[PDB]
Amino acid sequence: DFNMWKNNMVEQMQEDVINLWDQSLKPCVKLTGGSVITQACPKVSFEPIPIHYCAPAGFAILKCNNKTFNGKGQCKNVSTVQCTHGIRPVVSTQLLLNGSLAEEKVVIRSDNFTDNAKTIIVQLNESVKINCTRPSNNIIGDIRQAHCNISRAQWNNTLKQIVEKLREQFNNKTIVFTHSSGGDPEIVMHSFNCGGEFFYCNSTQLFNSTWNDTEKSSGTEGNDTIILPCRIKQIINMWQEVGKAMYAPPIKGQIRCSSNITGLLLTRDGGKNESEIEIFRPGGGDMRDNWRSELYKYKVVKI
Amino acid sequence: KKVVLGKKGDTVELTCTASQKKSIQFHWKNSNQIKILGNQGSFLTKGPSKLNDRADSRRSLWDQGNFPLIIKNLKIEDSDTYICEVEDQKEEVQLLVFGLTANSDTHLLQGQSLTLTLESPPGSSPSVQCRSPRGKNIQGGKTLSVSQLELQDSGTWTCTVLQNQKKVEFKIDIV
Amino acid sequence: VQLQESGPGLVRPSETLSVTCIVSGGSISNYYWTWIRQSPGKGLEWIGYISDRETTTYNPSLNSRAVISRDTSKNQLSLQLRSVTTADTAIYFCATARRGQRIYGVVSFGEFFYYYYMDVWGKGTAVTVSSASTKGPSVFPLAPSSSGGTAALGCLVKDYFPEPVTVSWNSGALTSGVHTFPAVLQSSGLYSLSSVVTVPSSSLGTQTYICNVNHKPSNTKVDKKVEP
Amino acid sequence: YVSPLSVALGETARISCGRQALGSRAVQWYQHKPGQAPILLIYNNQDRPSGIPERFSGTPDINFGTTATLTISGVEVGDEADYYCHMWDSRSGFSWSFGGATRLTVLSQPKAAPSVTLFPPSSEELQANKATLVCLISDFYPGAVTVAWKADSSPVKAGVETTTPSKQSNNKYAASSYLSLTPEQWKSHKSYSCQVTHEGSTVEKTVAPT
Ligand SMILES: *[C@@H]1O[C@H](CO)[C@@H](O[C@@H]2O[C@H](CO)[C@@H](O[C@@H]3O[C@H](CO[C@H]4O[C@H](CO[C@H]5O[C@H](CO)[C@@H](O)[C@H](O)[C@@H]5O[C@H]5O[C@H](CO)[C@@H](O)[C@H](O)[C@@H]5O)[C@@H](O)[C@H](O[C@H]5O[C@H](CO)[C@@H](O)[C@H](O)[C@@H]5O)[C@@H]4O)[C@@H](O)[C@H](O[C@H]4O[C@H](CO)[C@@H](O)[C@H](O)[C@@H]4O[C@H]4O[C@H](CO)[C@@H](O)[C@H](O)[C@@H]4O[C@H]4O[C@H](CO)[C@@H](O)[C@H](O)[C@@H]4O)[C@@H]3O)[C@H](O)[C@H]2NC(C)=O)[C@H](O)[C@H]1NC(C)=O
Ligand SMILES: *[C@@H]1O[C@H](CO)[C@@H](O)[C@H](O)[C@H]1NC(C)=O
Ligand SMILES: *[C@@H]1O[C@H](CO)[C@@H](O)[C@H](O)[C@H]1NC(C)=O
Ligand SMILES: *[C@@H]1O[C@H](CO)[C@@H](O)[C@H](O)[C@H]1NC(C)=O
Ligand SMILES: *[C@@H]1O[C@H](CO)[C@@H](O)[C@H](O)[C@H]1NC(C)=O
Ligand SMILES: *[C@@H]1O[C@H](CO)[C@@H](O)[C@H](O)[C@H]1NC(C)=O
Ligand SMILES: *[C@@H]1O[C@H](CO)[C@@H](O)[C@H](O)[C@H]1NC(C)=O
Ligand SMILES: *[C@@H]1O[C@H](CO)[C@@H](O)[C@H](O)[C@H]1NC(C)=O
Ligand SMILES: *[C@@H]1O[C@H](CO)[C@@H](O)[C@H](O)[C@H]1NC(C)=O
Ligand SMILES: [Cl-]
Repeated sequence: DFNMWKNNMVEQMQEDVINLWDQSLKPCVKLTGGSVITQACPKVSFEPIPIHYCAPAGFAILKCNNKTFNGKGQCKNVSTVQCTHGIRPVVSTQLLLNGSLAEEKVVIRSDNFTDNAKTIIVQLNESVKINCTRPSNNIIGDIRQAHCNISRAQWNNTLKQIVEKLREQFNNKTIVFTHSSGGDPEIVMHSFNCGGEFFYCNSTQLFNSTWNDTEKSSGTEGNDTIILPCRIKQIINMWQEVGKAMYAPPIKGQIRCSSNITGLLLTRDGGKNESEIEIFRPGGGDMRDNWRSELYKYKVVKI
Repeated sequence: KKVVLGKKGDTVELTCTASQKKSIQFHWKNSNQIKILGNQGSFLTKGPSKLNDRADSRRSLWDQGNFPLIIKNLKIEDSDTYICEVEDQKEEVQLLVFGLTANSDTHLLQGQSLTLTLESPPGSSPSVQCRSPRGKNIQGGKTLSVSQLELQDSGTWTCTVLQNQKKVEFKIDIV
Repeated sequence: VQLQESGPGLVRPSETLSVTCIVSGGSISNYYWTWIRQSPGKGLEWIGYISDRETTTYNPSLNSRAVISRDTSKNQLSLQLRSVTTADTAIYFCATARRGQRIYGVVSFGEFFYYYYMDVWGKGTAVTVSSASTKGPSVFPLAPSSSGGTAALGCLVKDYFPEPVTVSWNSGALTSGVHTFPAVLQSSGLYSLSSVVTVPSSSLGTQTYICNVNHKPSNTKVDKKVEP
Repeated sequence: YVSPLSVALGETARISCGRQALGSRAVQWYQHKPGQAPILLIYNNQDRPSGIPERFSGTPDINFGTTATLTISGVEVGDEADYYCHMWDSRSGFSWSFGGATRLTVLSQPKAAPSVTLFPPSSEELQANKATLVCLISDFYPGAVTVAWKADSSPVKAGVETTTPSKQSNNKYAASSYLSLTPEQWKSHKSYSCQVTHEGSTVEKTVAPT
């Protein structure tokens, strides 16, 4: 009886990344109680190393092997290994980055599809490249806009797959992708970490379409290369605990990072407005969902 | 079954509390299952409701399992039944918003007549009682009038709108 | 494409200057065009420029005393300069302007800038702000002497204001070697130059040499002949 | 304005653009020989128009903070001119000023003795009650020539006007002296000599009435 949504490895994982972000990325100031904690912050470059969840002897993790597994069902084929695979825990708000690709067909997962307030996690057939940079050293010399590049073609193909898998679960109703309704800048925008810089990037370009079928769609046409504009912050809202925190700038120079997009975090509006249409927006912020996306194929039992 | 009244243009805090005294996922929806506002992680999400730019919370309390929905500058259309799904329990509140405007010339010359009207939400069956400066009463189911206006009635009127055995007060300055 | 300017050479002190440029080869409607002067003791000053789509842009320095225009039919550029003064005395050049773009970043984000360079220029026209009387030259001939086999003859253009005078030989036939001279300024305040050419003495008598003196500010034209 | 630079003939000259560049740039170099029209030497940063030798060279804007500099390798005598650097970068805005011009002087060319021609008062001229003589100095370097009129072995007392040597299309100096007389005065003497002197070395030329 697997259950990715009530897994306990995911909470341990979470605590692991929090502790990894202490030491690795120390904030000058946290504001909470207010407690107003201060701590020396040396400029640093951050890149998450992989983590493994380990089973204490006398306990074990079972690894499900269903190439397509929803995450909340009896698992037919089951294995028993000592430690989970290596998982590099990117903390990212809207798009899952560097996560393992789904075997065979695209997979979408919810604890409850029907509760519009439960998050849908998306795992991809194949990965989409995203490239982000903040060129202008920091204003000396050229004024350049920090930005992200995605392929319109590959994004369109990925959307086409996501639509086929969503339409299955939603009775074939036309499905619409739109931007975040409201929220903190972190979740309104594709927020991520590249070279110790805290990027906020505008994904609306990513989610401006109407799909009636897996063909016959609206708003998807455009230039070959999608260019998301970004802002870069240092006083940010914390993901680890409810508060604000100020970080250090990084070791100087151009930040350039290319990340596979292996997953999405969508929520649908729903509610009794009908219209025979479903609206999906990007979401995230509970990083547990990010770990879930990797640990759906694992569970701990006593021996 | 909670019933909270609210004056138009006022602010209300619809309370919600958890068994645990730590922060966890909570969602405020309205009757039509439209997501009003929630939390993902330590982050505030705002759903696509009508309340969007007036809804907010108080995240400083989240840490002790307290997830209030705050609606500012109230409107009659905001009258609804709001639910706070947290920890797999469904707290229900019903918010009723009333206005009581005088829409007066600001110069009721003697013998002129009010001029007092009530704005009310669908379903509500509000009773209004208006008390004059002197102590004179006027009763109105949906509207209020003074048959003749005398110099004694001038001053600050105290109106009580009753609804579901709960009350609310509008004061109006008249001349 | 080729450019040739012209102007009054003299301009009175309150009046308005006007100079012009005639283009050849290409059409004036296909090119950005620009005026640039060069006052004495001052460096090259950029007056302003007019585009292909006939919009204009002037240098802040000239206090908007400047009108650059395009006459498509006559195929000419003109520049007028209002309210002129002694500091407006200079050699006015018109020139092709070419708009390059120096792209340093993402073009959608407007991460680039336009610059302008001047490849093709005019010979240029000299203008002097002055109240002074304009005046044409009287040229006399300088007859060859009778070393071998070459002998040298020429013209003497005396008392012409203001500079410059142009001397050609046998229309434009004799190019080499004609050596026209820097003019001289007399106590009278009028210029007087001379123009010689070395050439075979075995060509004397038979081959007839005429010089052509052009003094555009006058506008005097004059040919004379040189005989032994 | 007009900062002066001097180079050895045959050696290399390096003129640095007088204005630093704030961010990415496009520098133009114009050569200007007063009296003549300017000439575009370098556009873009290091690109050359046709007709411009490979010996003129700009400095490409490839790395940060590199100084814009025109280089003239193997200067020739016809490289003497004012050099303007028209800076354009991404940080300042529209460039409206060419800026100060570097004035190149080529040291030091080979010596050249003057080439003298003298001319007796012409016919028409003489007829019109005015007699002027035309001493024509030419093809010399350095451009410093002293001119004195012989006046039949007695130095002339008046009527001399000499130009100051101005350079020519052949990169050597030319000058001009005019003795001016009344026709009576011309005939009143047998000979007339103008002597020009260049590096303490005199050349004399004479003419007489006929
Ligand atoms: C996310 O996605 C975004 C969308 O894709 C993406 O945006 C891109 O970002 C990059 C940077 O991150 C930008 O890159 C730069 O690109 C500039 C533009 O490049 C194009 O255009 C130029 C010029 O084209 C005109 O001129 C040439 C030259 O004669 C002509 O041949 C052309 O016909 C053309 O002229 C016509 O059009 C003109 C309009 O521009 C008209 O004015 C004209 O009248 C004509 O109609 C081309 O040269 C480029 O092609 C060359 O490079 C491309 C790739 O860029 C190659 O594919 C191609 O084969 C060629 O090799 C291209 O077409 C560049 O100008 C710019 O780089 C310069 O500046 C930087 C810093 O300032 C220097 O580091 C660099 O060295 C360059 O400077 C050199 O060149 C300039 C100009 O020549 C000189 O002034 C300078 O001195 C220096 O010269 C030296 O090097 C030269 C060549 O390197 C050499 O020639 C000289 O001899 C000398 O050695 C830089 O490359 C890019 O613009 C964005 N693109 C868009 C469309 O948005 C973003 O990057 C992505 N980021 C992520 C997420 O990863
Ligand atoms: C990105 O995906 C490719 C497969 O397309 C893989 O080779 C590469 O290792 C991935 N990068 C990371 C950082 O996981
Ligand atoms: C899905 O969500 C709806 C929300 O009201 C709920 O009725 C239903 O029980 C949920 N499904 C489950 C818990 O399996
Ligand atoms: C992103 O960068 C990678 C690695 O440089 C490259 O292979 C890919 O083509 C890029 N994708 C874009 C620019 O959309
Ligand atoms: C996605 O964009 C590509 C590239 O512009 C375009 O050719 C394609 O039609 C789009 N995909 C759709 C409409 O499914
Ligand atoms: C970015 O998002 C804003 C709203 O935050 C939206 O209006 C705009 O269209 C978006 N721009 C791009 C390039 O996605
Ligand atoms: C979304 O599509 C509309 C046209 O349907 C377009 O005008 C708008 O700019 C698009 N949004 C983005 C972010 O490109
Ligand atoms: C994913 O890994 C790539 C390649 O190792 C790296 O450039 C990038 O920073 C990672 N993505 C993140 C941290 O979002
Ligand atoms: C689409 O391309 C055009 C030029 O082809 C450009 O002006 C525009 O900014 C591009 N749009 C986006 C959203 O990148
Ligand atoms: Cl770049």
